[PDB]
Amino acid sequence: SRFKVSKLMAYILRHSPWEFGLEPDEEGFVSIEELVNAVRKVYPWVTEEYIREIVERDEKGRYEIRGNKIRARYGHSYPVILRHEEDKESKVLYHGTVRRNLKGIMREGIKPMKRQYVHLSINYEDAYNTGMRHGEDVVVLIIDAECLRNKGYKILKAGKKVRIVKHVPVDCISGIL
Ligand SMILES: Nc1ncnc2c1ncn2[C@@H]1O[C@H](COP(=O)(O)O)[C@@H](O)[C@H]1OP(=O)(O)O
Ligand SMILES: [Cl-]
Ligand SMILES: [Cl-]
Ligand SMILES: [K+]
Ligand SMILES: [K+]
Ligand SMILES: [K+]
Ligand SMILES: [K+]
Ligand SMILES: [K+]
Ligand SMILES: [K+]
Repeated sequence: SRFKVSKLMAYILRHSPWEFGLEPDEEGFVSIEELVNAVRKVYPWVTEEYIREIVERDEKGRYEIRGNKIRARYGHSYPVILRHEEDKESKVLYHGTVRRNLKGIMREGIKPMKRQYVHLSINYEDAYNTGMRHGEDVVVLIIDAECLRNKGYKILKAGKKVRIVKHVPVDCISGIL
């Protein structure tokens, strides 16, 4: 199914490409032809046309293809430089987290998990669902994106709803939901 093959694609492209004999470049891209060969180790019926279709139909914009290169647009656990197009229009973004993190966030802002980027969403519901990954007692921070930009932080369009930024200072957090 597209779900099973996309879940593997995301694991290879975000977390363990070397296990599959792939070497990402500095921007996270691998050969899409080599990716097909890697995925066929698990799902031998997959084709390049199928992987391209998964990319086109993905509801979050998880993937990006340029020529023969494919990458995950976000969520890597290894170093990548992601020169995505800047989100210049959003005025408010959201960050889902768990209540036990409020004390540190209100002291030093939102920090990336050594991940280079903090993840935000244009939608409250998506941020809530992301926060659920770290526990049950989820809260959603309202982020003043214009304030963020004014401080010099570039906010990048990483997915259809996901936005990435280096750091969110405390004074850019306008509310808790
Ligand atoms: N259809 C999918 N294709 C690729 N990755 C997926 C898919 N659904 C969930 N994932 C990923 O599995 C992890 C667990 O997700 P969840 O908590 O929603 O179950 C997330 O990294 C999530 O990435 P993503 O944030 O892009 O959905
Ligand atoms: Cl909590
Ligand atoms: Cl999110
Ligand atoms: K490659
Ligand atoms: K094909
Ligand atoms: K998908
Ligand atoms: K990648
Ligand atoms: K979030
Ligand atoms: K920006």
